[PDB]
Amino acid sequence: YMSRYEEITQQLIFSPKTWLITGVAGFIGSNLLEKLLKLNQVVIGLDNFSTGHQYNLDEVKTLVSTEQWSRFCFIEGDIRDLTTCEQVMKGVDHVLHQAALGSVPRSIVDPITTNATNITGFLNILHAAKNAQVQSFTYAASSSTYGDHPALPKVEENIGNPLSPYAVTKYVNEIYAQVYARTYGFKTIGLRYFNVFGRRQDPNGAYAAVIPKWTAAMLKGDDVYINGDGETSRDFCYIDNVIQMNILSALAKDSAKDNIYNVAVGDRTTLNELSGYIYDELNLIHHIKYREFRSGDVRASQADVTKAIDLLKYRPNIKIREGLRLSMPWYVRFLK
Amino acid sequence: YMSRYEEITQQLIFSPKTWLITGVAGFIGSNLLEKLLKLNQVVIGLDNFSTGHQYNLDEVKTLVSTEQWSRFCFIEGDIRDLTTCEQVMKGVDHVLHQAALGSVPRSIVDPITTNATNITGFLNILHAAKNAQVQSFTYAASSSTYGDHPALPKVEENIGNPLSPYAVTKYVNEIYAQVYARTYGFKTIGLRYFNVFGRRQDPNGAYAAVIPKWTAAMLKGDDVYINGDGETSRDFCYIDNVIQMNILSALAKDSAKDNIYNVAVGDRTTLNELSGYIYDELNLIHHIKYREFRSGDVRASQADVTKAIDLLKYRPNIKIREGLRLSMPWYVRFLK
Ligand SMILES: NC(=O)c1ccc[n+]([C@@H]2O[C@H](COP(=O)([O-])OP(=O)(O)OC[C@H]3O[C@@H](n4cnc5c(N)ncnc54)[C@H](O)[C@@H]3O)[C@@H](O)[C@H]2O)c1
Ligand SMILES: NC(=O)c1ccc[n+]([C@@H]2O[C@H](COP(=O)([O-])OP(=O)(O)OC[C@H]3O[C@@H](n4cnc5c(N)ncnc54)[C@H](O)[C@@H]3O)[C@@H](O)[C@H]2O)c1
Ligand SMILES: CC(=O)N[C@H]1[C@@H](OP(=O)(O)OP(=O)(O)OC[C@H]2O[C@@H](n3ccc(=O)[nH]c3=O)[C@H](O)[C@@H]2O)O[C@H](CO)[C@H](O)[C@@H]1O
Ligand SMILES: CC(=O)N[C@H]1[C@@H](OP(=O)(O)OP(=O)(O)OC[C@H]2O[C@@H](n3ccc(=O)[nH]c3=O)[C@H](O)[C@@H]2O)O[C@H](CO)[C@H](O)[C@@H]1O
Repeated sequence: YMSRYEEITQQLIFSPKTWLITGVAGFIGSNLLEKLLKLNQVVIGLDNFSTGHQYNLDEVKTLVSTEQWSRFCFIEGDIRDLTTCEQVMKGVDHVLHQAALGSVPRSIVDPITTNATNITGFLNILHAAKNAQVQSFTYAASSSTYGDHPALPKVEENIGNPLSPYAVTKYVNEIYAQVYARTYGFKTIGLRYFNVFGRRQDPNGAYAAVIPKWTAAMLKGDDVYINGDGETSRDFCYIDNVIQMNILSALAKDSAKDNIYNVAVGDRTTLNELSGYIYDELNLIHHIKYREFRSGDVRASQADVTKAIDLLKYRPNIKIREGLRLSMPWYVRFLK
Repeated sequence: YMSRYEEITQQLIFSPKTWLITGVAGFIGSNLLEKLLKLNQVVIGLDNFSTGHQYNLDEVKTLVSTEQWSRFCFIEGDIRDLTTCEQVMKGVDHVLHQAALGSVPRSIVDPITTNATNITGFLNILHAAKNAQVQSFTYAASSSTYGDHPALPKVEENIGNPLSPYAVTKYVNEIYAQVYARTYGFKTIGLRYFNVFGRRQDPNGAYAAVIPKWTAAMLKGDDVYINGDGETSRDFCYIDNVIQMNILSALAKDSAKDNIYNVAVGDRTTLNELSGYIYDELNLIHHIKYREFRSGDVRASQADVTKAIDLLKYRPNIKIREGLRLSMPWYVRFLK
């Protein structure tokens, strides 16, 4: 069990608060929405359906009662517009800021669009929240922020030079957050996600992350490409661990705020092994090419999550094999 | 003698190039305009007359030949618009990016707009230049990036935490720049100015810099305010030194690109001493109160300019007293 997490969720049910989820129509945002409505929370969602999907909201609506669903207010809109951000902040207690453009390659082909959404939009949401004086502000940061820094495992204090325009944006979020605390006293929590996966992670289009991409390729019978030697490694973190950290963060005591936390499992998996993992799990459910390293790619990534453990009482409970067993049926269904 | 600068300038005159100056109606941009046209360069100018002035363009036109002036194309427009940045990039060899909203206090009261001009506009200009395959790209960075770092003097590798949104913006300009060399092989020079002063630094405005502010204050018999105990200390940099460094950076040897340079004189003057220096200097042309420290003001600032002296053959020629001597009659002219 996850017990400070199980305490808090109980508390939420007994006295529901008002949550803003930006990027509510995406992977992590729709999983947050699914958990929060199942706890009877009031939830304001904001999304421009850029990379998200109206069908992600349709699926969540099939997972909760009509009464629970009636507590969700959705605004179609864009974090780049400050007014929009001020409007959705009205009466919000806790901010979970997930809206961003992901993908390192997307950011290399088009750094401008990546900047607008991840810096302008990020600062817009942050400033509006500062001004509405919400109770908490938790935002999606990134393991890419570790950069060319070689030390292993990854510890919050120790970062490198960013390796791509995407990594620049997610780092700038931490800097803006820390200057906002210093200048205004508005104390936030940044969450350095490491390679999140699970249900509703988009398998389509050029920018799919490796798990839904390879899972889909193997189901279709498409080539599976490993960019590089395949010893590149990641801390693959199943969605429920991320859902836990967001909620622990929103209800954190003040002293644990103005802090950055690695969100992961402490494990290390190469693309070669992963490929074995995806194939094996899929196969119990029933039904490869090497090429160049990808540009601006981080080489080795393994979180040290002692800090989240000690300070937020995080329990990292689902590891990659189990996470994948939980994920694959959603994929098989979704794709056929 | 500024021997390398001399030789670089003889190169330009025999083989004129096309330059873009953003921020060209402003203090530093109009001073770069003056020199470059004096070298018979072709110059494209961009400005939105936010902090800049048409009267600065009017003065430059009195200072250069008609033949020289004919090679200046002024375009009013805004670096926040990409299409505009792409347009003025056409046939550009050397990029001098000065357009931004300065002032630390302005960034604390309006972090949104500063971000747009100073992060969005900066990325817009940098991306257009990469795309147009210009020969060089030199941009205005800031000594405010040293932040809370205690060590004196300031050397480029050692910075601390930014104290203002403004410092965040200039620091992000450096990170984007280094990510462009890494990702696109597009090599930039970032210049961290330390408190530049000279002809055409604006004395009017709630955000006027200390030297034009105090000069105007003293001439009107108005109150001179010290924000602090007066022991706040700076490396005050007369404008010609900055002009020398932009020109040396634009024709830098390749190995000296993808680098950040302090741009000062290496001296240290407290606010208490400056007030006496201005007064004495003014007093030869014949005509204090303490309040609170200013929020997120850097305490103490002295540049180590060894890396410029070494890598670029920068030769700073004008220190504070002489630079005040040269500037004082400009201000008497302006305000009369
Ligand atoms: N998936 C991961 O491994 C991972 C890793 C590190 C960081 N992150 C970060 O997690 C956050 C969410 O990622 P995700 O995996 O859920 O991606 P996603 O693309 O599935 O979700 C992003 C959501 O934000 C929305 N969005 C984008 N720009 C917007 C804008 N300008 N206005 C309003 N909505 C906008 C998209 O429509 C989408 O619904 C992002 O901040 C991302 O950088 C994810
Ligand atoms: N004053 C200093 O000592 C110092 C120190 C470090 C960095 N800098 C930087 O030096 C550069 C120039 O500063 P300055 O002292 O010349 O200030 P300034 O305000 O006199 O000049 C800046 C110019 O940029 C123009 N501008 C601003 N935003 C624009 C936009 N969106 N579109 C088009 N034009 C725009 C303004 O109209 C102005 O003419 C800036 O990057 C500033 O941040 C200055
Ligand atoms: C360690 C790190 O920086 N992680 C960040 C980075 O994820 P990654 O860029 O690491 O996410 P990803 O799933 O896109 O790639 C993982 C790895 O698998 C490789 N690959 C991918 C597809 C393929 O067909 N074949 C293949 O080999 C890819 O080159 C990379 O080495 O960006 C994400 C947002 O987008 C998150 O911010 C992550 O925190
Ligand atoms: C050390 C530092 O970070 N310098 C940067 C900072 O300059 P500064 O903000 O230091 O420039 P400034 O002239 O505005 O301020 C100079 C100093 O004088 C003080 N003061 C100012 C006005 C007054 O009426 N009385 C008074 O005492 C002020 O509080 C500060 O301590 O920002 C600039 C852009 O805006 C440049 O980036 C400089 O590189």
